[PDB]
Amino acid sequence: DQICIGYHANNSTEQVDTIMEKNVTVTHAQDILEKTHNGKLCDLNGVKPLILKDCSVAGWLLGNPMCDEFIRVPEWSYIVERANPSNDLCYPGSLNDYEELKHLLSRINHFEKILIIPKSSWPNHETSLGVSAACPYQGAPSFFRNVVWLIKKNDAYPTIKISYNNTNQEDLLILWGIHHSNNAEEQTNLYKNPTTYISVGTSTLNQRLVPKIATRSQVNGQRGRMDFFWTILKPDDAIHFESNGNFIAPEYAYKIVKKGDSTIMKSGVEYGHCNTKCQTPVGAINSSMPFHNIHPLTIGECPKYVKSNKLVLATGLRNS
Amino acid sequence: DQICIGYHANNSTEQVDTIMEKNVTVTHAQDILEKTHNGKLCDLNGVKPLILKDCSVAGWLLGNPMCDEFIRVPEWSYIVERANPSNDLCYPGSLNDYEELKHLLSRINHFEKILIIPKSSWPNHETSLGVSAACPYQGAPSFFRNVVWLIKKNDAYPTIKISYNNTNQEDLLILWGIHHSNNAEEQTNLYKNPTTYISVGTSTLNQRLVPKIATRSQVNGQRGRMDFFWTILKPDDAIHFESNGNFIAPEYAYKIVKKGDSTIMKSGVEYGHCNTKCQTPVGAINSSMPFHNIHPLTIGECPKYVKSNKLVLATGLRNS
Amino acid sequence: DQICIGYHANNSTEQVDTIMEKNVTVTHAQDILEKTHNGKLCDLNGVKPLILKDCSVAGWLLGNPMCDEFIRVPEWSYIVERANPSNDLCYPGSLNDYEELKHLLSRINHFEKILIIPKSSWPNHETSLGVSAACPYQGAPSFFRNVVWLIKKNDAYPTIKISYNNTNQEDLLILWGIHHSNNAEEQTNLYKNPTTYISVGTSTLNQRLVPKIATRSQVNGQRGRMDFFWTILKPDDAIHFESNGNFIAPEYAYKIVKKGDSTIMKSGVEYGHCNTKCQTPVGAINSSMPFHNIHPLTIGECPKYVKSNKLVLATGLRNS
Amino acid sequence: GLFGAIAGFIEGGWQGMVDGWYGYHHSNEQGSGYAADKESTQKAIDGVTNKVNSIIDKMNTQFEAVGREFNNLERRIENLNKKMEDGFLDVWTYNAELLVLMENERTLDFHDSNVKNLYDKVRLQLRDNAKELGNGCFEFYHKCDNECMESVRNGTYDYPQYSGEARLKRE
Amino acid sequence: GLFGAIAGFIEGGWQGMVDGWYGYHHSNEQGSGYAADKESTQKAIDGVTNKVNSIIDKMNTQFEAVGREFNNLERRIENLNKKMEDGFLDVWTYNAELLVLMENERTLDFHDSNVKNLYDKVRLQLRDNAKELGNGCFEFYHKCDNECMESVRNGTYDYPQYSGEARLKRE
Amino acid sequence: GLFGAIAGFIEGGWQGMVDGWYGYHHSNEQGSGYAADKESTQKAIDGVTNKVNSIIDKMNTQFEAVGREFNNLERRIENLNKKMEDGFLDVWTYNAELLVLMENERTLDFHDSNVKNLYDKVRLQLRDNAKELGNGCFEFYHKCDNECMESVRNGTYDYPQYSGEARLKRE
Ligand SMILES: *[C@@H]1O[C@H](CO)[C@@H](O[C@@H]2O[C@H](CO)[C@@H](O[C@@H]3O[C@H](CO)[C@@H](O)[C@H](O[C@H]4O[C@H](CO)[C@@H](O)[C@H](O)[C@@H]4O[C@@H]4O[C@H](CO)[C@@H](O[C@@H]5O[C@H](CO)[C@H](O)[C@H](O[C@]6(C(=O)O)C[C@H](O)[C@@H](NC(C)=O)[C@H]([C@H](O)[C@H](O)CO)O6)[C@H]5O)[C@H](O)[C@H]4NC(C)=O)[C@@H]3O)[C@H](O)[C@H]2NC(C)=O)[C@H](O)[C@H]1NC(C)=O
Ligand SMILES: *[C@@H]1O[C@H](CO)[C@@H](O[C@@H]2O[C@H](CO)[C@@H](O[C@@H]3O[C@H](CO)[C@@H](O)[C@H](O[C@H]4O[C@H](CO)[C@@H](O)[C@H](O)[C@@H]4O[C@@H]4O[C@H](CO)[C@@H](O[C@@H]5O[C@H](CO)[C@H](O)[C@H](O[C@]6(C(=O)O)C[C@H](O)[C@@H](NC(C)=O)[C@H]([C@H](O)[C@H](O)CO)O6)[C@H]5O)[C@H](O)[C@H]4NC(C)=O)[C@@H]3O)[C@H](O)[C@H]2NC(C)=O)[C@H](O)[C@H]1NC(C)=O
Ligand SMILES: *[C@@H]1O[C@H](CO)[C@@H](O[C@@H]2O[C@H](CO)[C@@H](O[C@@H]3O[C@H](CO)[C@@H](O)[C@H](O[C@H]4O[C@H](CO)[C@@H](O)[C@H](O)[C@@H]4O[C@@H]4O[C@H](CO)[C@@H](O[C@@H]5O[C@H](CO)[C@H](O)[C@H](O[C@]6(C(=O)O)C[C@H](O)[C@@H](NC(C)=O)[C@H]([C@H](O)[C@H](O)CO)O6)[C@H]5O)[C@H](O)[C@H]4NC(C)=O)[C@@H]3O)[C@H](O)[C@H]2NC(C)=O)[C@H](O)[C@H]1NC(C)=O
Ligand SMILES: *[C@@H]1O[C@H](CO)[C@@H](O)[C@H](O)[C@H]1NC(C)=O
Ligand SMILES: *[C@@H]1O[C@H](CO)[C@@H](O)[C@H](O)[C@H]1NC(C)=O
Ligand SMILES: *[C@@H]1O[C@H](CO)[C@@H](O)[C@H](O)[C@H]1NC(C)=O
Ligand SMILES: *[C@@H]1O[C@H](CO)[C@@H](O)[C@H](O)[C@H]1NC(C)=O
Ligand SMILES: *[C@@H]1O[C@H](CO)[C@@H](O)[C@H](O)[C@H]1NC(C)=O
Ligand SMILES: *[C@@H]1O[C@H](CO)[C@@H](O)[C@H](O)[C@H]1NC(C)=O
Ligand SMILES: *[C@@H]1O[C@H](CO)[C@@H](O)[C@H](O)[C@H]1NC(C)=O
Ligand SMILES: *[C@@H]1O[C@H](CO)[C@@H](O)[C@H](O)[C@H]1NC(C)=O
Ligand SMILES: *[C@@H]1O[C@H](CO)[C@@H](O)[C@H](O)[C@H]1NC(C)=O
Ligand SMILES: *[C@@H]1O[C@H](CO)[C@@H](O)[C@H](O)[C@H]1NC(C)=O
Ligand SMILES: *[C@@H]1O[C@H](CO)[C@@H](O)[C@H](O)[C@H]1NC(C)=O
Ligand SMILES: *[C@@H]1O[C@H](CO)[C@@H](O)[C@H](O)[C@H]1NC(C)=O
Repeated sequence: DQICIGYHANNSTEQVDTIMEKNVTVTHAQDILEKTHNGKLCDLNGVKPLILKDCSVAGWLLGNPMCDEFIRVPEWSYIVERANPSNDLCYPGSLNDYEELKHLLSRINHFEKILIIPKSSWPNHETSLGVSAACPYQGAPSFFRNVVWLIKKNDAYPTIKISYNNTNQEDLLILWGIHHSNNAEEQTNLYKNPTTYISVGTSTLNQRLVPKIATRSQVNGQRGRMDFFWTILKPDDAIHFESNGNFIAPEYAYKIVKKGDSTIMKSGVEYGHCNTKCQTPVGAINSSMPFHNIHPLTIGECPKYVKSNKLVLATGLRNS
Repeated sequence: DQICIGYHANNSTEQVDTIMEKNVTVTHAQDILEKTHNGKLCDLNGVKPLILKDCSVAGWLLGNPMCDEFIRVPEWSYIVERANPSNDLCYPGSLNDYEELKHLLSRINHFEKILIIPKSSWPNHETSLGVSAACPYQGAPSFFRNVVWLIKKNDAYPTIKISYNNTNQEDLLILWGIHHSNNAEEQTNLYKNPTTYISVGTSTLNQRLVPKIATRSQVNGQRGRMDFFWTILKPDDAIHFESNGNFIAPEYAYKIVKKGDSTIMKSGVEYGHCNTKCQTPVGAINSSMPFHNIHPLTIGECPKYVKSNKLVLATGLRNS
Repeated sequence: DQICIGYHANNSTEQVDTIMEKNVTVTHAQDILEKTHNGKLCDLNGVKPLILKDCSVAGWLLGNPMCDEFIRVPEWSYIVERANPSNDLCYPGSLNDYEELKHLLSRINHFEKILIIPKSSWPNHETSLGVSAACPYQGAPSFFRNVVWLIKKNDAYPTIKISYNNTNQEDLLILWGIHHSNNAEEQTNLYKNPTTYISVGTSTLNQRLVPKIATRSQVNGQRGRMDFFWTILKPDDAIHFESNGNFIAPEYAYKIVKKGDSTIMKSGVEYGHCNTKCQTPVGAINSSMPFHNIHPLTIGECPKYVKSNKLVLATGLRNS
Repeated sequence: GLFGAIAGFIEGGWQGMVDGWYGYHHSNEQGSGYAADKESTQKAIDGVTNKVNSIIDKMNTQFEAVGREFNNLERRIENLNKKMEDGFLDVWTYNAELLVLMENERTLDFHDSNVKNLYDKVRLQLRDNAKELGNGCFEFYHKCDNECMESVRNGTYDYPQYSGEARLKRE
Repeated sequence: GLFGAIAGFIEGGWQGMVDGWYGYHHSNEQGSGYAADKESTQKAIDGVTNKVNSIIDKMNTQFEAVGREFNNLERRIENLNKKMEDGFLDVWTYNAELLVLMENERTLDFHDSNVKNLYDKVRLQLRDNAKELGNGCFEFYHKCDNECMESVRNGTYDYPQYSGEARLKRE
Repeated sequence: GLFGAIAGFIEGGWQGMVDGWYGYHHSNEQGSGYAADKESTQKAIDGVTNKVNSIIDKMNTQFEAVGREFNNLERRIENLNKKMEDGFLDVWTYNAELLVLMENERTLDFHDSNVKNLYDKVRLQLRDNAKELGNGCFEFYHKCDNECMESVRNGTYDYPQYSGEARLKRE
């Protein structure tokens, strides 16, 4: 004939962290940290990502002969590439504002490649001979697909007067470049003009380029360099090209038809024919936990990243 | 014949937030968040702000013909301008280090405009004809007031040998520029020199400029461009100008007489003939609250900004 | 015949801070803030620091004639120099990417200076006459030790064809520069070439330089300028120099033999023949406290910096 | 609610008590009026005022949100600046919101503990001479004048004098 | 452990009580079975669920850790970006870890205070009619049916009826 | 002050008690000397040491304050770096100062709750055999040797043996 008071006790071994007492056993606890992932590249909201098979962003945009599976790409949710892609600027050189271009490409989900300047628009230059062995195809000298290396034709190189309306309703990404020779004889043997220039003029861009004919060291077997440049042409805006030589004329531009959100992700994981809301270079979080500790860089619906190995919130009473 | 214990209870409906119980009624509470403002531009410590009536910082400094109400300005507490000022570089072009100049101007409260180079110092050039329709005044060709567009006189353009002591005790802001032509005939028809240069030399500045004669697209009806440059001349330091053509010679400099703290604020609010300690692009905080949620950018004596819609600190007991 | 309960009480005057009650006396308290330092420069883990006696980083690397005690330096733990070193670029000019170079030097603990280009490799130029009074030694015209100012010899200046293998297993820091003349006569009187150039070519570097012959103001008695450039040559990588004039040819390079962690510290404190785990521009923390408030910039095993004048954690009960 | 006095133990606060925060419903044959404990309320007001003032004092030093201008080719640096701006505002908003939430517990617990403290203070002085009830009210075994009411308030209750009266009354 | 009920006062929880969190080991001649307080447990569950939900709600806005690319000549800016990345992750990790630590005290204190609260609630209703023991159990002076067990649970204990029985039994 | 034992309930600590933190002023015909509770003090010392060690452990990862150099034309980036430097130092200073303030309450509350806990532990064992007073001291109804003093300390008080003695003495 007596009443009594106590609390619920179970046989679980859940443990929580308290600043004054470690390793406290509780009856019920809620885990708020996610430490598991599928381990494979997985689709983002049902959209297949752009997976560069050992290829770089610049190589894909410039039309690397090896990276020819990206000639026509569908809409993508994010761009994923290896940390050190082997196929990247097969011809030695650099891409100006390459990091800025990658930042700009981080918010583009689709490109519609168009032939702004056809190969028939150069009747007085040579489109056929611009082939290198630093850019080989099926073991034959070849060169980047999306730009044209113009060579002197019939021992002449007339000045280029090329203009192009942006009659489209979307921004156009135009890629051109300049070739730096090695010596004076190479310059006259391939361009016929000792002193050349490249002037590009838009509403906001006023650029003039002069090749640097110097002596450098062999990169990919070539002591020559090619510096590439890019611009974003606004609708109803014209772009003008005037060149005396050393011109890598653009051939294909890119329409920015869809402009959402994305990331450029560095991971060597393989595709898994999957479907996830949040992606990770390590894997994919298939959970709705408050926190996770897989990787700081995460795209999609992603839980918060913390550097803690465990995070358990006590819910029940002490288990004793 | 009995004592009893209770607490104070009132009829108020003040509500506070507790992490384990929302919407808790308390007898007395203190609001620590400010959510109100006057909604008008208001003076900072009794100093009238510099309000640019649809004008930009660069247009004001270069002497935009339309922005002629800022020819002589008094001391200001901060600079306020519209997000997209229509009057900004009436002639197409750019101002080099424009963002850096705005950062430098954020800590200047007064300028004393002086005639460093009078119009009578060019007896062999043409100050009268440098007028454009991209910079019109009362519907007549005109040009920026603070700089001089020098044109060839008597079919000649002698080399400019101009030097200037900074005999003043304050730093001098000097604005000059270079004009980029369209074609070779325009260059010889207006400057008489095909190959021109602009060399500026100070204690810390060694600059050489060459115009880019290319083909661009019409901006404000002009396919030509003008790139402007600025420098801060230290006391007892001389500045030298050597130019063969395409020179937008400085005419008026700016003395940095008062150098305190200020901001460049983007707001379309109108002046209100007011007096406030802290300013906001949205309004002015007339309170001494611990926190506010009007706008992150705030000048003067300003409370802390938080992104919370409410912040109430419980003071009294629970109201029940 | 009665039991009773109380707590420990002592006679100490330790005081702690509570958000609802300041200045609370407690029986026992633990101080977690360090406010003391030795006040002298002190060795880091038994390694003597690199102390620049009123000399700059650029002056030390370029071989300032005054800063000749750093001709051969041992391994150092960190670099310490005055806030405004008097010996810094004795000849007026600038060092390109000087801030970037200092960041790179922040992770280098030892250099092995080597004679990459001996003075006997210039039989057709003049190594002897490149002496200035802006760089005096024992009151005699002199110039930077680690680079060579090349002057025309026998009224001639043949083009320089210099290449150098990096046969070593460590990165090589190469310092070169370009001299900007004052007028055309000075250029022909000292270099014999009116139009000169400097082209430097490596695997990753393609640079061309043209002197700016303008009129500037006297700095250290000289209206001429010298702009210096640096590069990091990778192992098995060659560097090429082609110059027609105005060339400050490199003479001594620097081997990056040890590459750890360090800082560049600005302090005017003197050496103390000491030994500390963590260093500070103000002094050295000889304690293992959780926190300190000496200086935010700290090298070695350093406690956390906070801007609080006191930090005491209560351990015992209230002293009353 | 941790100390369980203001919320659940006593049903509710007194609406007619307008002075101070903690009071005594002294009921006597002379008169049934309210009262207030100046000493307990003042230290409660002092603690609350110290808490809010110290909260403001430690919050005067936060990020100033300085605006900067970047051109079209500095989008990486602009995004670098933009994220810091938002990141510092996010943590400070989290700090301000969480501090209010936690201090709201402490303030209510402080108020909850105080009424429990004044509950215990009267009980420990009165001991067996008063019959403790389910509410915060104490039914005295012995009738006493307003002198005993203020003696309880002053903390100088005379126990031995009234101890005999309660013992004689109790059977 | 602050309120000293769950940890030290009562030796341990009941293993056979699977409903709710706080219960009553009602021992009677009719039967010695367990029970649970629905009202006390529900508000305890509501408070815990509100705490974790509000913790998640205030943690949805943190730093996104956006990656950026820098070239070889922008190491200062890259290190400038890298330290912000780590600095924001460090404070958010500190905020998340510390919040769990502090809320773990509050949750255990809330559970500790609740059992103390249910301890006091039964004691204040029962008063002298029940003999209080060293454990959380109350030994009734008067025997009563399961009606009194549920009356204590419901909070509507009839004191005057059983007060006379306890007084007569006590000597 | 939340639990109201160390500050207001008992007037002050004992100056002559130098061993441990919590003790017993055992007064007896054999001798009136001090004492200390090893078990209660050790867990109090263990908790305090765990608190400070864990505070240091979670504070080893903060911002390093790396210095960088910027030229005259990079004032925007320099100010961008300068504000992050100050912003991270401000939040970490706020985190360190606030953590000390909050943990100072918990440490004092932990000490306040412990004396209240040892207050209740002795009271629940002694029950009616001891007369509870306004201070923390318990006046025993029955005289007992130092065996009873240490029995209370050990937590193994023999109630039934001394229950009859107290009942006979009480009238
Ligand atoms: C510092 O350290 C380095 C090592 O790290 C040392 O380097 C060493 O230097 C010595 C010097 O003697 C070498 O010795 C060698 O010994 C071996 C064995 O006997 C020889 O095989 C070596 O032969 C090389 O030099 C010989 C000198 O007599 C030459 O006779 C020989 O020909 C060879 O030089 C190279 O020859 C090949 C032949 O195919 C050339 O290939 C073609 O040349 C063209 C003109 O330059 C083009 O470059 C062409 O490329 C194409 C392309 O891209 O595909 C063709 C295409 O049609 C073009 N496209 C268009 C549109 O026109 C493009 C286009 O022109 C360009 O892209 C424009 O930019 O070009 C190319 O296939 C090579 O070019 C030519 N060499 C060059 C680059 O000029 C040699 O006798 C050591 O072996 C060597 N060790 C190394 C390198 O590891 C230094 O010595 C060290 N310094 C010191 C001081 O010791
Ligand atoms: C791509 O897309 C675009 C559209 O987005 C298309 O553009 C289209 O191009 C076609 C081409 O035929 C146009 O067709 C037109 O049809 C209409 C209707 O018939 C005509 O009106 C058009 O006339 C234009 O071209 C005619 C060709 O025959 C010309 O005869 C005609 O004159 C006109 O050209 C312009 O003429 C005006 C006359 O006033 C010129 O004004 C003056 O010229 C001066 C020399 O250039 C100066 O520029 C002067 O400016 C001043 C100043 O600033 O005020 C004067 C001042 O005194 C000077 N200051 C000093 C100190 O000396 C300054 C100074 O010199 C400069 O500042 C230095 O920099 O200058 C100026 O007032 C114009 O200049 C001249 N045009 C230019 C810029 O050269 C034409 O027949 C379509 O209408 C057109 N559609 C558009 C534009 O939307 C492209 O075709 C598309 N591409 C393709 C492949 O399809
Ligand atoms: C604005 O404000 C400023 C003040 O802030 C004013 O400046 C003032 O200008 C007036 C103009 O009249 C000055 O008046 C002076 O009055 C006093 C008293 O009478 C005179 O002493 C002054 O004499 C100067 O000008 C005279 C004009 O007649 C000259 O006759 C006189 O010679 C002197 O000019 C200077 O002369 C010295 C003599 O030693 C020159 O020294 C040598 O010159 C060489 C060629 O330029 C080299 O520069 C050489 O340097 C070396 C080196 O570095 O050591 C030598 C070395 O061998 C070389 N190395 C190699 C490898 O070859 C290097 C190398 O060539 C270089 O490094 C390459 O870059 O060079 C050097 O020792 C001086 O050069 C020469 N002056 C120069 C720089 O050209 C004068 O009559 C006021 O005194 C003056 N006030 C001041 C300055 O505070 C302006 O007037 C104001 N503006 C206005 C409008 O008012
Ligand atoms: C699980 O709990 C039951 C009581 O509910 C207990 O008898 C059993 O031993 C527990 N299991 C383990 C493995 O301890
Ligand atoms: C808690 O348990 C884990 C694993 O069971 C162990 O690694 C850790 O050291 C324990 N913490 C203590 C004993 O403080
Ligand atoms: C995981 O993915 C599946 C389908 O891909 C989805 O139904 C589920 O909600 C996701 N989350 C968990 C925790 O399973
Ligand atoms: C205001 O408080 C009084 C008691 O002080 C109460 O009678 C009245 O109803 C309250 N007012 C309202 C609107 O509830
Ligand atoms: C608190 O009240 C506000 C407005 O009265 C309401 O919007 C909100 O949903 C309430 N919070 C609850 C019910 O948790
Ligand atoms: C508002 O401004 C007035 C005068 O402009 C000043 O007296 C007052 O203190 C300010 N603050 C408030 C809260 O009224
Ligand atoms: C130190 O403590 C003793 C008691 O332990 C006390 O008598 C003495 O007065 C104290 N010293 C001071 C300076 O108060
Ligand atoms: C605490 O004491 C210090 C020095 O003893 C004094 O400066 C400060 O004002 C005091 N704090 C108060 C009285 O709140
Ligand atoms: C200070 O330095 C000495 C030797 O340099 C070392 O033994 C000691 O541990 C250091 N720390 C303290 C607190 O003395
Ligand atoms: C007792 O209480 C009365 C309040 O009526 C006050 O005036 C008086 O000072 C108090 N006396 C003491 C000794 O506290
Ligand atoms: C009393 O408790 C019983 C539980 O058996 C419940 O069904 C009933 O509704 C309660 N009555 C009241 C008035 O709370
Ligand atoms: C009782 O207390 C004494 C202290 O004098 C101790 O030595 C002994 O071990 C304790 N016994 C038990 C059973 O705790």
